Amino acid sequence: DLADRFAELERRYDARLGVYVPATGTTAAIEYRADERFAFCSTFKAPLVAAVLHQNPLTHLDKLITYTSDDIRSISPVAQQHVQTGMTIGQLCDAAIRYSDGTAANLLLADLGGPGGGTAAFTGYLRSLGDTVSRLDAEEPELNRDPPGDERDTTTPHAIALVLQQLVLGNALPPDKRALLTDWMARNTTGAKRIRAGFPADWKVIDKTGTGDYGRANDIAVVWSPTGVPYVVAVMSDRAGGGYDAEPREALLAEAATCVAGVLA
Amino acid sequence: DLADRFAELERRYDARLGVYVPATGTTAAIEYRADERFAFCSTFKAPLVAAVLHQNPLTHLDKLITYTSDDIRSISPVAQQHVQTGMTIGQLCDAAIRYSDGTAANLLLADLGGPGGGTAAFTGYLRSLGDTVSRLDAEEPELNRDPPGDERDTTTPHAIALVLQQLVLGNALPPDKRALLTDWMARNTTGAKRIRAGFPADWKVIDKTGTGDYGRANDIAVVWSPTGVPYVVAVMSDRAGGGYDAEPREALLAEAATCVAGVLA
Amino acid sequence: DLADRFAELERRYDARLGVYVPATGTTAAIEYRADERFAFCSTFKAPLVAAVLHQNPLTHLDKLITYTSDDIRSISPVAQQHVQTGMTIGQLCDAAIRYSDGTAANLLLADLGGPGGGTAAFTGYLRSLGDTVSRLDAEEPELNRDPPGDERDTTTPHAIALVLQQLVLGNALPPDKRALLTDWMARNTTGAKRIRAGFPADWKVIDKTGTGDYGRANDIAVVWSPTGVPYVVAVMSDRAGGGYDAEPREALLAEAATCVAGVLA
Amino acid sequence: DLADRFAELERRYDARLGVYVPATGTTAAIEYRADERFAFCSTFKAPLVAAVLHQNPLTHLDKLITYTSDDIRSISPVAQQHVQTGMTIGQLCDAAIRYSDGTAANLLLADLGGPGGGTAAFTGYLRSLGDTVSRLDAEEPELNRDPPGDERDTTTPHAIALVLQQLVLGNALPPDKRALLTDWMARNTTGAKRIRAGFPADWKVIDKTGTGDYGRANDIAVVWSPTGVPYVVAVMSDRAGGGYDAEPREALLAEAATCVAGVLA
Repeated sequence: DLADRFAELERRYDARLGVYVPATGTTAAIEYRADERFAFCSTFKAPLVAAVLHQNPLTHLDKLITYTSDDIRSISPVAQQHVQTGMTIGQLCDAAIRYSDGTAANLLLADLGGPGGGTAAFTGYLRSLGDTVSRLDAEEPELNRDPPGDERDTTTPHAIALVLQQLVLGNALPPDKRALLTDWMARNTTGAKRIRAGFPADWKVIDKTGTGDYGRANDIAVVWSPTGVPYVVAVMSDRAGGGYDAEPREALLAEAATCVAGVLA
Repeated sequence: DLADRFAELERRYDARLGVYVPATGTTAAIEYRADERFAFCSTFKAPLVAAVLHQNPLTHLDKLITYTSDDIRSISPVAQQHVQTGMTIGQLCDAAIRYSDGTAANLLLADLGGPGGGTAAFTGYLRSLGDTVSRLDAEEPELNRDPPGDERDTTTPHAIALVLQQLVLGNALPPDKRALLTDWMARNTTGAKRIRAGFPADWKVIDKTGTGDYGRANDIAVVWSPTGVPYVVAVMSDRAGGGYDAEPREALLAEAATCVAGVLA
Repeated sequence: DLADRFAELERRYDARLGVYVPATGTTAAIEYRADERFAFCSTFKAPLVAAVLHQNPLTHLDKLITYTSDDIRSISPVAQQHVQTGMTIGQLCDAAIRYSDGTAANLLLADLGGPGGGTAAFTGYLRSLGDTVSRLDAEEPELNRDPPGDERDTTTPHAIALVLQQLVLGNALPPDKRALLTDWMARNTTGAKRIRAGFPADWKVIDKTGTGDYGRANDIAVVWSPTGVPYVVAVMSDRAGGGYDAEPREALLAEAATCVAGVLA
Repeated sequence: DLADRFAELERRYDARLGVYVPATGTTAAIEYRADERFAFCSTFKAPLVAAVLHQNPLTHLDKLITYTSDDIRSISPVAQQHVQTGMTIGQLCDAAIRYSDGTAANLLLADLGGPGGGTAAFTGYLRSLGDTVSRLDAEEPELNRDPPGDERDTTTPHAIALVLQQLVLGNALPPDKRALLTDWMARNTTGAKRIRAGFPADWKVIDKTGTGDYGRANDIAVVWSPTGVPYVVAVMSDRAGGGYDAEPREALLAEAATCVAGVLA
């Protein structure tokens, strides 16, 4: 049916594809490799910001954080410019969502505290939303390069989608903090050629991307139909076997997102 | 199986929907009420320009055509402003396609000459392209308001798609004239809410719309995937049971375009 | 000096130019040939609708009017399509504003009643707004063809701008009927190459055009700056030297509007 | 007299405005703070692409360039997505112009080679085009945040306009390379709210923006009137007194551009 096409896309792009769209009152749940583990990559930065939002008051966003050149370890377009100034938690939230800033992610993890620099605290926060599957075990950038089959730093489309649904559409955050998360995801700058490129333009798309080694490309998104009905779309992919250096295939995520749009129309 | 969703859309918009997409080297043809007659409405203006282009050398586009206020019998956004100046044949071609100018269509028909002010010449031109089904019997605006069931001024999605395929993708025109038709269709200003609105923005869409009474709304198009594969999409609809005054539902054609887009991806 | 450029534009297009923009709380009044008479042409159809609106309850808009083929005298893109069914007064209002339908204008004049088919009733209505200068003496299409120098069927930019100002921005109509006037002008289809083409796209433009012999091209408009400040812009022009058959020059009005936009910015 | 409005805009936006429009055969040169220094910001990325095109044959564009995560030290919407793949010289030129990619600019500077990572080679190239004032001293992102008064990384409206005039309209590049620069600037995606917003839509606008700290917002452009005459428009601004964190005001540049268009009309 529809699962036969995702296979075609798996063959045509030489990737393992995972897609999950939660069921609504009007549509059935789309599942393809939904409960298989894919690496989080940078998509955890969306549940990372809401966690800082969850246990901290709004004033905590004005707290300034100072850091050194040694702390810059992953792709960090914003953090590199403020080593002299330092950045506040709210600025780190912006940078981690809207630019996938690796260093802001590592700093926000440290703000959650705990063992492993915040990995235990973050995974613990996922648990509070019913997610018993995903886990975060490393920081940036090691969390992008775990070998295929390794369960560390992984989620599944099924799990990441239900988490994202409670954060954007559900009640996991009060509306005060919820509009900050959504607005950062809405003005994302890293995801133009993924889920957003597969949906018609009169559909509104907020997303958080993830990219890593072994051809890992992810995109988690909330979409709104032109009449205003919201859907959650989890799209993950890798190309293990093509090797650690496999090039990620963004076109696969865009093609699969047009596939989803055909079902929801 | 795509027919299950189209019929659901017929029920939701209170309309009869017709869709045909020709088969390509790799994908099968999409059909839904493909061989049922729908009223041409303004979609005939696309093969009409091709007919004028076919019968005349390119310098014929400079011939100046004058008309009077009595010639303005229908919505004519460009022809209404040049009654003192007149318009050249190429200017009538521009207006008949990019603004669906009614008077420009009537003049171009008269340029084909023959019985019925050019309707016979235009219908014959369809015959020369293998179209054994379509027929144009009146001019603007009478062709938009034939009662439901009347075969006059009707085509079928199957027939209009094959005609459009030879004009844009085939060789029914030489390359110089073919690029003129394509560019006029590419810069159409009337189809933003139909097939163009159902396809992702990285798909190129050239189209010609048609609208008339009894809630008649059509859109014929050639689309190009982001990888450059061309497909022809003929979408037609009326709501004849709703009466002469029934409103066309443009969103029906955009949604049908999104269902088709999911299959072609 | 803005008066030097208008004179420049006069030589470059071989035309007489008239511009009036009422003074606001923040800007000075723009004047160029403001108190010289130009032919109404179709610009009277905007205050004509307000006259029908003023004397009649909203239910008067539902009155059906029947007419014959002898009643169609001028460019009438809409009236030609409803000779069998007829059009309601409200449809004649829509048709007169958005398509400059000459025949609908003649019927709306007859709706105002009085001697000369409503011309006496119509100028009388202008007088009720302080306009002691303008006058309408004929119906369509003769009102377009008066010799240069004749005072019949003439207004001035100063007079038509202040009238239009009371109708769109002032209190000449109650808000309910006033929103009907403003909406019809806002979706006008005949003015894309006049004032609308000379203002940036983030400026909102509602207008009513006029065209006639002796190269007569007009546009009266209300514009809104990107911050929401409204201005009234009256632009009229003819080329009485080029003769009766002189071609109207729309680019002159578009260029003249860019000079105005430069001063209001 | 155009200097009075430019003044009122400086006061209205708490900003210093710089405007230069080179003189053509019929119109005089518009100057406002024409010879004062404003920070380049990203506007130098347009002559930088022209420098790379000038010193290399067209095949040099296919050379693949690799970079590390440590090379991303500024907003790089395209370079961030190809750290594993690498990018060709032509892809960096595309990214440096159409998305203002900071990393693509730094690599393109490195392609120019020489002392200072190419900054001295870039300044030397401007010198060869007659530019006696401009200077580029740092790369991204330090060049955006020089303190007010520091002459480093500055040009002038007068100087940047004449450089741009030679690159697009003059003969500094052969037609094959010149059409490459022109097409990149024509499809820029960062300048919709600056010079492009102040000009009517029937004016063709190609531009390259620049933004930085101290409220620095620039836009350099070539515009084409509807009849096809080209003008070069240099608009630069900062708000240095408001501090390092001062917000740039894009509307100042659109408003200044509408004043310029009123004069060029």
